[PDB]
Amino acid sequence: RINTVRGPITISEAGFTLTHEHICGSSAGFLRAWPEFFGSRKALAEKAVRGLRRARAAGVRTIVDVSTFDLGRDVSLLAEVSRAADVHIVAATGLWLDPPLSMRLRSVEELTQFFLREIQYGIEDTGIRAGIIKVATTGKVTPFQELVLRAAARASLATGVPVTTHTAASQRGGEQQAAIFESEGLSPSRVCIGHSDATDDLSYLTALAARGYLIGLDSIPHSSWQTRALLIKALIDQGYTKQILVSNDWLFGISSYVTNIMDVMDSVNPDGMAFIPLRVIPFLREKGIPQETLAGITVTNPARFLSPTLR
Amino acid sequence: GDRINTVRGPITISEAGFTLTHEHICGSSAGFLRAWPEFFGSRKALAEKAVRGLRRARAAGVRTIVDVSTFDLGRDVSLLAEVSRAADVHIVAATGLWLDPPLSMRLRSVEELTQFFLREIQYGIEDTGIRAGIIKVATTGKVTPFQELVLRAAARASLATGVPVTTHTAASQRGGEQQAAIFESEGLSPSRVCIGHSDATDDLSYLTALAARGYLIGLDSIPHSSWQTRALLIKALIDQGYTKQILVSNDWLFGISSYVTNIMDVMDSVNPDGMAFIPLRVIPFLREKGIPQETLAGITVTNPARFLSPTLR
Ligand SMILES: C[As](C)(=O)[O-]
Ligand SMILES: C[As](C)(=O)[O-]
Ligand SMILES: [Zn+2]
Ligand SMILES: [Zn+2]
Ligand SMILES: [Zn+2]
Ligand SMILES: [Zn+2]
Repeated sequence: RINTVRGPITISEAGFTLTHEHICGSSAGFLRAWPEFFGSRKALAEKAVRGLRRARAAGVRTIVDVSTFDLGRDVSLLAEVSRAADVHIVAATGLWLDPPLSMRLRSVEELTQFFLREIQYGIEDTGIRAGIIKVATTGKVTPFQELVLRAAARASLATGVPVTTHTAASQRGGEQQAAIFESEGLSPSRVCIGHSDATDDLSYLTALAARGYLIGLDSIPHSSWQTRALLIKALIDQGYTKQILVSNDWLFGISSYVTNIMDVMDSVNPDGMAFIPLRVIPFLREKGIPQETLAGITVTNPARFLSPTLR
Repeated sequence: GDRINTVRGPITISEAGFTLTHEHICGSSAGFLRAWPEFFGSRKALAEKAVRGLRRARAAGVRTIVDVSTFDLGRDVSLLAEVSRAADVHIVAATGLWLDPPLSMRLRSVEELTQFFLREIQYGIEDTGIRAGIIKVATTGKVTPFQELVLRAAARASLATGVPVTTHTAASQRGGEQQAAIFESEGLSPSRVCIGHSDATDDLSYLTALAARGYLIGLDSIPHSSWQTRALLIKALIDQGYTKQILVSNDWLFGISSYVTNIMDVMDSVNPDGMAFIPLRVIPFLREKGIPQETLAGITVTNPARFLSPTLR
């Protein structure tokens, strides 16, 4: 079973799953302290419901919201929009790139307890449990980020829940993440190295895939997008279809960036979270990729990844 | 004009009584108490500790505390309301920003920040209806560009609503002089501003010069030191004729996550009196050095009341 914001589901219920998405990119406490920044909480929720309904009509059945504490995750909002759009949402623990002081000063042992409580007990007082652990690094990995990665590995080893990462692919950041995870005894099959579509260095991706890591080609419309999409085909052609995860990395509201960035983004990708099913899938089909392989990438791979496993 | 917002609603300035103008229920980070209450043992344990502590402060004469925890210090106004009601002590809540703004704050303009502070003063904090009665700002050494936006936004909010501004400084950096310059460039009256953490210095020339301009001087961290040296600064400002410019506090807290683990237990074994330190240890010390009872009531009652009353607009 996979934990979602509406409770547990069987792996067969997950269906076509976008593995790296956000309802809202924000900061801890921000949505509740200043909802007017998004027009209103209601306006944000309604936009997300329409957006999720549009993705559902394009075949999407589940999204993984990889918003951590410090991205302002509001699981109550996730549960509301999930119920109204009839789209499953898996919530995340972990930490991204904006930890406040109360996180930054914690030891690896303390961070492990925090990630564990969000997986095993629930997020805040909601009873909603995280189904994935999201971490992020820059450069060669800062000392704090190393603590985060180790705590994520320890939480994953105790629960079977997978780890997914933010990298700078241009700096081949997955290599240092992989080294830390393997030092902790974490199986690569529990790890998605994310934002991997932001490089043209195929040798970097193939080597990670050959070690058993999942490759998150998760930011396709942030681009040319066809060039990014072709990395999918390249990994298929090398026989690493089982290692591929695809997503949009879209959002319905953003406060952790310049004002009005959401409008720019929406104008550049009007499909929003429907961009993968509406544009990328047809493109890959037009390039000769068969249905069975596209369904394995978008249904089978996410199911294997999210299903809690210690084998 | 004569009413101030507290976490239990509007009150008249007569009810504030003995007021500690820089305190905290909990020193934390946005969202942190709600996401990780076990860090404090539990939310209930933290509330109970605050209630026990505030009740000793009430016994010793405290009627009002100003919790200057901002959004980014993890202010939880619902917690403040719960402990204020159970301890039966007035708590004034703060808006503003301290030293740990998240990206969603750090990327905002002065106009946006002004709107945020105005929302917390004029409409309420989150969905609680509880309005802030003071604006808390913080700078480090030289004001950074973002801190200057925060100070201007604070000045603009203060001028639109009349609520005062209270600052965090490094007094060993004379931080108040650069904060004052910004505030005055915005047309903000020094009588609306408390330059806080001013007891951490020995530079009486710095303190007296700010007082002479009409600023409130926040001698707000007495028990953090010897404390006697810090307390004697109150007397020094009295002796120079600036009784009406002094504000005294403990800058205490009942839980702390914005520091290394176990700092709370060390602070508590150092100052067992908590927020009762001012009324219990410092007030008799000053009277012992010969300061009239009436001067001390002016400092602990009249000075905060004039400070907190929304003034001008
Ligand atoms: C741009 As992101 C790290 O919020 O997916
Ligand atoms: C508790 As503080 C560091 O604003 O004095
Ligand atoms: Zn990312
Ligand atoms: Zn993302
Ligand atoms: Zn301070
Ligand atoms: Zn303080």
